[PDB]
Amino acid sequence: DPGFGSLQRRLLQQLYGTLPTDEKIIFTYLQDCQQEIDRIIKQSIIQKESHSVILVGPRQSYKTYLLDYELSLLQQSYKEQFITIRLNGFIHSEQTAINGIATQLEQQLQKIHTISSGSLTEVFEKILLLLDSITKITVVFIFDEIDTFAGPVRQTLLYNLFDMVEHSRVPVCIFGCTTKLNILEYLEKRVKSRFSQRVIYMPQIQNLDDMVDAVRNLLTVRSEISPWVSQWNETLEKELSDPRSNLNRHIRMNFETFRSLPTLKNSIIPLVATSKNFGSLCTAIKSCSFLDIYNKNQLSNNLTGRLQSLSDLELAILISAARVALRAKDGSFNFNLAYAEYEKMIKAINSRITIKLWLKKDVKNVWENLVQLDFFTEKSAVGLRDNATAAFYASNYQFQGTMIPFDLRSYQMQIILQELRRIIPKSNMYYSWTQL
Amino acid sequence: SKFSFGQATPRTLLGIIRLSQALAKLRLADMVDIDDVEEALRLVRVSKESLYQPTTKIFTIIKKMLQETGKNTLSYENIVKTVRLRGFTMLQLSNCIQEYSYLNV
Amino acid sequence: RFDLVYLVLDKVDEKNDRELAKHLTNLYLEDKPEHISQDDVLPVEFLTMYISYAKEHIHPIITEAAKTELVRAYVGMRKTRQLESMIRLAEAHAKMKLKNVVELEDVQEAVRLIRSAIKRKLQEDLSREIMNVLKDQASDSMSFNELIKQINEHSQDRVESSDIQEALSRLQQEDKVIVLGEGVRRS
Amino acid sequence: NVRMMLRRSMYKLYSAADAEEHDVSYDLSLVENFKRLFGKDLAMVFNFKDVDSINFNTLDNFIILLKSAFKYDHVKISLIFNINTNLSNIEKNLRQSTIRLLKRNYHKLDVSSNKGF
Amino acid sequence: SRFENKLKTTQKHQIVETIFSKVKKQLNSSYYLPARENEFASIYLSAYSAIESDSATTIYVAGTPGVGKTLTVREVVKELLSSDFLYVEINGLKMVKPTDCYETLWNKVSGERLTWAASMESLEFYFKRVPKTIVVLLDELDAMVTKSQDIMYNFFNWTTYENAKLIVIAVANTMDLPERQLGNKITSRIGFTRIMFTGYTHEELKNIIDLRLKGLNDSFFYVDTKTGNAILVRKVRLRMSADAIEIASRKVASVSGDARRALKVCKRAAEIAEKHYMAKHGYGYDGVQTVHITHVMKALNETLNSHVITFMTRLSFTAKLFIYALLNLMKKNGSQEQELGDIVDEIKLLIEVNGSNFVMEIAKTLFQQGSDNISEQLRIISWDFVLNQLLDAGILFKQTMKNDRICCVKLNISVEEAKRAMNE
Amino acid sequence: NVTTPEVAFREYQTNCLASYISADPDITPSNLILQGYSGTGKTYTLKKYFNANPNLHAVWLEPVELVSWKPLLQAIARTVQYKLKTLYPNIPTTDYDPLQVEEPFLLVKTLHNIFVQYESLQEKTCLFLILDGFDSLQDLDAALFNKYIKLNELLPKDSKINIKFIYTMLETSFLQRYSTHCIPTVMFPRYNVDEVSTILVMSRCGELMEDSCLRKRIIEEQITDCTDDQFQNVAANFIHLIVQAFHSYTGNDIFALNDLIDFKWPKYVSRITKENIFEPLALYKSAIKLFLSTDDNLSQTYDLSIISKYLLIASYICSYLEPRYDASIFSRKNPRYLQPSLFAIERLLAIFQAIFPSLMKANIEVFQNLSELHTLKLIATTMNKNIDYLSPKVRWKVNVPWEIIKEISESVHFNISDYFSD
Ligand SMILES: Nc1ncnc2c1ncn2[C@@H]1O[C@H](COP(=O)(O)OP(=O)(O)OP(O)(O)=S)[C@@H](O)[C@H]1O
Ligand SMILES: Nc1ncnc2c1ncn2[C@@H]1O[C@H](COP(=O)(O)OP(=O)(O)OP(O)(O)=S)[C@@H](O)[C@H]1O
Ligand SMILES: Nc1ncnc2c1ncn2[C@@H]1O[C@H](COP(=O)(O)OP(=O)(O)OP(O)(O)=S)[C@@H](O)[C@H]1O
Repeated sequence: DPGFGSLQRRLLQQLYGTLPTDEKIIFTYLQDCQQEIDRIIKQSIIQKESHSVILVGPRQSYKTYLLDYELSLLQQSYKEQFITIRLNGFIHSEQTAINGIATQLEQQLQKIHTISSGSLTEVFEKILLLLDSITKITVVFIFDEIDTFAGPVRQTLLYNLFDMVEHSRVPVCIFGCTTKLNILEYLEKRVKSRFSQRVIYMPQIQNLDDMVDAVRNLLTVRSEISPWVSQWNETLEKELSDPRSNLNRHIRMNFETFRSLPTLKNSIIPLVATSKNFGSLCTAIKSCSFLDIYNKNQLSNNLTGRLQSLSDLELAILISAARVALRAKDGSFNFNLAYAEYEKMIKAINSRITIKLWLKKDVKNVWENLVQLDFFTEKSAVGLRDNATAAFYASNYQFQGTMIPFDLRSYQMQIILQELRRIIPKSNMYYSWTQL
Repeated sequence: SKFSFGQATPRTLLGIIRLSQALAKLRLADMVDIDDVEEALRLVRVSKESLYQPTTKIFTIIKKMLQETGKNTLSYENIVKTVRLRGFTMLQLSNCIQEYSYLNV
Repeated sequence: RFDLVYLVLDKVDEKNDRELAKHLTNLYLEDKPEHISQDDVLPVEFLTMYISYAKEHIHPIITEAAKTELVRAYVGMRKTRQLESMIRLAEAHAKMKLKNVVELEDVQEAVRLIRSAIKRKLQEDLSREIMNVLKDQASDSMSFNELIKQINEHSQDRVESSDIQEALSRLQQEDKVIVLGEGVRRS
Repeated sequence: NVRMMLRRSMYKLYSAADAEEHDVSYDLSLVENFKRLFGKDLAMVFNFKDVDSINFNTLDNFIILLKSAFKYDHVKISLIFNINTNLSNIEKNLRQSTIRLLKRNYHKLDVSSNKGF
Repeated sequence: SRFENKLKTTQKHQIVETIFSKVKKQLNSSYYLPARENEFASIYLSAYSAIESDSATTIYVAGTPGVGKTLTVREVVKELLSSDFLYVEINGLKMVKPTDCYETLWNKVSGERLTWAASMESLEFYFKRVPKTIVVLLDELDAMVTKSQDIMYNFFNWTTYENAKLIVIAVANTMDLPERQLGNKITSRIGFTRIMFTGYTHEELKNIIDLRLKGLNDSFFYVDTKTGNAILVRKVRLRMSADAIEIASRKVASVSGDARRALKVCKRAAEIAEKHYMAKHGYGYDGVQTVHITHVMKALNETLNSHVITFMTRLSFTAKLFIYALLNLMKKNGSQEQELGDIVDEIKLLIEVNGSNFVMEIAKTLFQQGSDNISEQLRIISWDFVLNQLLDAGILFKQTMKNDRICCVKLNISVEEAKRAMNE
Repeated sequence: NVTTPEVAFREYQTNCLASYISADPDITPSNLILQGYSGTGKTYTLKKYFNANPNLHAVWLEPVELVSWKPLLQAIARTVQYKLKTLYPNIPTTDYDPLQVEEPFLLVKTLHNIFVQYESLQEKTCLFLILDGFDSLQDLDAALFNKYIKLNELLPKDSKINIKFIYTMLETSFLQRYSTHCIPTVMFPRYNVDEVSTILVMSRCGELMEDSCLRKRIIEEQITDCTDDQFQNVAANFIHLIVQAFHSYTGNDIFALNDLIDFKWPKYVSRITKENIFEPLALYKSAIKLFLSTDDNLSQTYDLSIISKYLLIASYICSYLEPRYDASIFSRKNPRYLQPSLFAIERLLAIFQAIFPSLMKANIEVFQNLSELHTLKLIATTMNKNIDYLSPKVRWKVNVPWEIIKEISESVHFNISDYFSD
């Protein structure tokens, strides 16, 4: 029936929160935090307040979800009353963000009813004179990752907007969102004195019962769409009320390691779309065996399934590669030291008994995949630079490790020898070589 | 360290309770007030001190005391003299000294 | 050879000793503890009768079914007195709760018991230095003084000459190093 | 690097392309649109002058970039490896996954001023 | 200028002017000064002489931010319009590149847009040729000093010309600035006026508050009981307890002596009573009132108190499992910086050193999410996740290496409070 | 609701990609991770979905044929207006310059310019962008991958056309840097020995029965009318044996099997008979010689002259001979495995004058063959390759392994193994 599929239409967009803004559902463990945000934001526009704030909390904590929820909550009734300018610290550098502001300004003017033209500092004094200066348009600033603007060197752009609090007749409000906790020490003196010092910490799921209360409000549909709905609602809580039920059991695991709702929210999306009839879906949340397969696939090739998916030789090279690595003090080992001890390992197997010992010219083809399976690392290799110009400074630098040949790049170890004994089963013949 | 001796035991807490009971017995009262424990702790601390040889109102009182000489003294004999006639014990003001030191006054 | 040791250390902190002082003054709240009966607590006369009946009426056997969990409980302390103590511990677990046959879950807690009942820089540097001044002494003795001297000689980790005296005492008494004379120090 | 080895080389053919033709970006964008940018098709050749001085992982990462151009069918690629000597040294330095890419139609022509006098 | 005509809109639907709304209007940081009263003259009498005599001087003031040096010199020039000059606010931090201030000066003499190269040629051509008047504020001088001092030499070499119609006013962060960044050749040109600005004192911090509270302290509002709207049905009054204003002063003068910090802590404490008043009656947004001492007690503490302690006890289990392992290595080795593989080595070991107890229901879950099918994980579940979560939180810090074993980890908060918050 | 395809070994993974992708934008999650190593057919199984779904619209980008992010933005903006021309040709357009963009602001500046003229559409249509190979971009860093995550939210959310992403990358150490963003991931496992052979047989039957190298060998031998099934069997007998005699050498690859087949196939074809078409086991016994050798290597006696040969044989001596021992043991009166030490100049001629057969004094040609050996990259500089001539601080070192030294010792009749003594 399409009515079961219509219930899939409702349940999915409930799991993404893409409902119309009247029915977007905020969990109970943060309802206080949005209201004090609301008391900040709605008196900034209506009562023309000119005060700033910094949102602070970890990643995936509904922070950008909270703010545009207020805007949509105010877009229904205060349409022309305000404009929003949203800046990411990621997408904007220090200097193009000036062009980021001015270009996003002028497109609001056609929506509310010569600015970007000029040099970068020409348009900069323009928006200075247009901001510092029936009712006045108020402007809401949305800043994502404001900590990256808070670098050591210049900090110009923070200094201008915070002085716009002090002098401008245009009512503004600033919204810093970040995750660096002690944001206030990152600022210097002259900017912090411009700052109105009010930060608000974002809550976490402090009790096991909280997210249990959240997922109940998450999955339950309240509006009547499908005939299945009344049947579907009582199946949900019956799994949730029982502490010995598997869905209630597996939510406890998510409380333990992650303690973060959108991780668990991610898991349910395939679980409710993989069903094809109504009764299969109810058994799925009754069994929750799909969550096992899901946590299998999320785990299947980080490190262990990397190891399980290799042939007999690739194990035997790496097993020898750690027995060399245990000997030296730093643990580094060359390719010649690997193949030498690999030779006597195979010779020990025949003398205690028929195994094809390979050559030199072929192990390189196996050695190529092992370094790009990250079971080894180069000895002094900074992997990923943080930003662009630090990576560009590493590209021009001609290297010395390529100038020594392939068989002498001093490769070090990612997975230590003692941990191999716990994963390699005793049925394999090389199990005597895991231990020394 | 160098001038230290022993540690806090539950028998000393029981002895403090017994000394407070003895102080209440000497006042012939059926109950133990706040005045006995602050005397017993002062007794057990001054027993070892010879080797070296409810707050806002108190803060207001301190300000009143200041409105004369403007002195930030560390230990008191004539600040506490205007407190006992009011109704608060010696222990409440003792916390008011330490707390407030966070006001840097 | 001791069957059971007990670390009964306090390690004083908050939200623990406060309940300790509250429970010690809760019977000082009333002059007589007549209100001790409304809690989950067996009386002494019922307890000794149950204990005397269980000690003379139950002869539990330790079956082979609890073999597998015992081997692995032994190797964790090995990675025979402990095995002889834990089999008497497991049969006492079987002695309680009116059981004639021992069960697999009963040794789990027993081991948790002996794992919860028991739950270097200093001397290392010490010996290190001792070795040093030995070497630099042409192996002659390190002095109390020079010892203390080089050992406070580093600001980092503050080796107090008393602490020094103590650990020194330890190693010597541990027989690792020999020190003689009240007024002198020997490496 | 990988980067300027691409960027100068695309520049060097592009001026050679306009001079026979009678604004654009200097990367592989021109390679597919060369049928439309210049009409006739393309057969480029790569005179790698001194091949053993180059860091071979740059060369190995270079040839994988050329491997992506094999799906347009109006372009033909040809590589000339002017080694100084020591062919056995060269099969040691590269990645073995790319030697199997190299070994389709190889030709070991000798060019020496002193060849049997 | 232009677009302020377009920044106006029409429909303003009767915003509720409550009791504490009219406070924050004057508690805005905009609108003679009590604290720097005589030093205003010391600037002005230094400035009045050169202005009415057509000379070229230099005036150097310093001090911590929040002392009025942004404010006072604006009050100098403001009265001077009543009695020949071109006022420019050459801010240091409002220049994108340091050379961009050169463009402004040549713009602010005739109206031309020329090179920072081509500006300073004609600027130099101005400053030694014109027969005979320019006031310039060189604000926040930490910005324009950084590269090679070639800019800063220009701004005082123009002062040396006797035919230069210019009056410069430098305002810095520190008095030390021409002694620890500039050369002595600039330090000869800076002069030795050096007007020092101290902090504010707590008596004057009372005397700065009531200047904003001039016509509104203990005054009366006209209020309808239905909407909470106040007008300068009851006729209510609102009083400000001056002792709480005093304890605001005795802290801010103690730590910083900052005039923004004094106003804003009063501004933060004002809105605490705003929401509690709205909590008890609910007038929304469409007998005698006061502000207690208990408001400024919280809001001043609200500048101080943290949450990383409360953040840590509200984290995940494996987060608190991680830090407890990390302090165990720091008291094992005493090296405060442990290798990442040794931590993974420890959290394995910290399972089985505890007994066969809850720990097993942990140890089941700690290596597989149930699901006895898929098991035998080496490192723990979500070990990349919590280590990423501890990284972007700022609690931890991990140096960059492609090896995921010998990359070092360093703590970033005090390890004792990490030890202390672990106890809960 | 969607029309899923069906493939060989992605029965779980086809479901999730049918789950995490719908034509409706609201059900569609924003960002997505398809992760797995090379050798899983992710570019196969993604396009194989898309051919079965003509209802959606896919724009295919290829980062590996680009080199940097600055063209990668130019790669995106050129293609969406290229695609939306071919989806809604009635809509008029102020076509913008995709060459103009070079900075991450300029994309969302231009996508603000692109999508606004397309506002008059009838329903919220999604538009899937596909990036293939995000880890092997050759200028990547930490702060590029997050830079492309938040691009959706800088767009106006209420536009009729919504751009969403799918990221293809590898090297799962890289994904562990960004698990805290918790974007939905679908990992792709590696393969097992049977399903390698099972994939390989249903993908290589279409060429190896239709190659002319078979078709020549059909008419060259006395052709019995063997069936295509008889051609299918010998093809299947080939594949089921070639993965059996080589799996330990190659791992669980597919690309490294796809070419080793195409090297050993015509050499297998020549060793068949008319009769061994019915006789597969003895056919392997006759074609045995290729199944135990790799044949991927397409040992030189080196070209260099005699005085240059002794110039090499003295340079290998300071891989173990320290200055504390050498002047005693080489009077005119083991690190064979280890990495070589560092030379200086004239220590060569110190050893070179000793070990040469007073018989030589002129050193002009000896100085000739040094920078001859420098161009051969057999002895290279420690520092940059510029100032090494004038004797500043410059250290030298060999780059030749022991065996090529050992042959070149006997090639000039010189004995070297005596002077290497552990
Ligand atoms: N357009 C959207 N509508 C509704 N919810 C959204 C939308 N985009 C993201 N979310 C939700 O946002 C949550 C993630 O938290 P965010 O605040 O977006 O990220 P954050 O880490 O908390 O802050 P950011 O985004 O990293 S700066 C998830 O629950 C998403 O479902
Ligand atoms: N004496 C005063 N009388 C009245 N208002 C004052 C007084 N001092 C400061 N203010 C106000 O407090 C604000 C503080 O700004 P200032 O102290 O002028 O700037 P500042 O001291 O230069 O700090 P900066 O600009 O970051 S170096 C002023 O803008 C006024 O609004
Ligand atoms: N289920 C399958 N059925 C048929 N062929 C398959 C299947 N899975 C993989 N393949 C084949 O495997 C080949 C590998 O293609 P790729 O997608 O390039 O591999 P890869 O793992 O994606 O490496 P890349 O290209 O670097 S991402 C495809 O060309 C298919 O022919």
